[PDB]
Order: sequence, then structure tokens, then C-alpha cells
Amino acid sequence: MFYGTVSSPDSGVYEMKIGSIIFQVASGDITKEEADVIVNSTSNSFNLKAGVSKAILECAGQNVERECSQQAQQRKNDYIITGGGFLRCKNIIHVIGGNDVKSSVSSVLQECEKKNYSSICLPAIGTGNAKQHPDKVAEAIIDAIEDFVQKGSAQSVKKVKVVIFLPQVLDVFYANMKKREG
Ligand SMILES: Cc1nc2ccccn2c1C(=O)NCC(C)C
Ligand SMILES: [Cl-]
Ligand SMILES: [Cl-]
Repeated sequence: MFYGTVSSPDSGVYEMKIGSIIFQVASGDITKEEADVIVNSTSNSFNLKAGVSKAILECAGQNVERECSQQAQQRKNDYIITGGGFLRCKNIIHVIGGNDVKSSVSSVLQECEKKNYSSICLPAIGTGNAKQHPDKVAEAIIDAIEDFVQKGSAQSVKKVKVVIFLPQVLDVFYANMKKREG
């Protein structure tokens, strides 16, 4: 109903259409990416500095760290939105790695439509300190995008890219894409 064909447009990058959205996966360092939104996978305190979250907060800088801890004290949040600091993005959306990954990605997509943003980059949310299993994470991320497209919600969002630090986790995402292809 929604899925195109898996191909490789550039070395180490694999992509397929999901409705009107280009879905891409690659291995590498997420802090080197440019997108309207970059997603951080953190703790329920929004102050984790381990693995991908260490790289994101160190490269974003101390003003972003401070914005996180100010919002965390204000109310109980499922996720928080900050500026991008010294990352190449307009906003960082910090999601809780231990939460339901489908729910987290659905929230990211909705917030990007509210801002008329076109591009998103995320890590393999929950596979670091939260220790969620990589094929459950892949299934949940791609399911969230399919649901968003099925509801007719994709308008401004055009590109969703997962940049994955371990090549072995990239292999799991690729297999999940191939299972779905038209
Ligand atoms: C070493 C490292 N550099 C980067 C840069 C980008 C994202 C994460 N990392 C890591 C990371 O995830 N370390 C945990 C483990 C594999 C040692
Ligand atoms: Cl995590
Ligand atoms: Cl990752």
C-alpha cells in the first residue's frame, strides 16, 4: 500500500519511499549530520551523557545542556525540544530511550509538521543505555512512519534518516526495510 523499493544512492546509504517520504539508513557519527531536527536518545532526567547522548551534548554545547535541565524541572515531560546549539540543525528533540519507540517517533513527526520542517535525522533510539533490542527498535521506527503516512499527515516532512553508530545495527535496519518493500 505504501512501500517503494530499497536501493543505495551513495556509498553506505540505503533508502526506500514510504508514501511521499524518503526513508534512509546509514552508519556513522550523527553529530556530523545536517537536518531541520536531530533526535537525542536520553534518560527520563534529560541529562544522560553516555554513548550517542554524550556525543550530542558535548557537540551541541553547554547552552543546550542548560536548556534541558531547566525544562526538566518545570514539568513532567515525555520529550523536550531545545535549540540546536553548535549542531547543524534548527532544533534538537530529546526523547526517552526507555519509552515506546513508536510513540516517540510519532511525536517527533508531529512536532516537525507543526514547524513546517522537511528533514529529520535520528539514532537507533533505545539501543544504547536503555538496552532495547535492535529489530524491535527498527520495526517500531518504520511502523511510526507508515502510520503517519496512512493518516495523511505527511505534508512538510520529506526525508527521515537514521544514522546508526554500529554497522551491525545497520544490517538489522536494512533487513527490516527489505521485508517491507513493494
Ligand atoms: C566512541 C563513540 N564515538 C561516537 C560518536 C558518535 C556517537 C557515539 N559515539 C561513540 C559511542 O557510541 N561509544 C560507546 C561505545 C561504542 C564505546
Ligand atoms: Cl538509549
Ligand atoms: Cl545509534
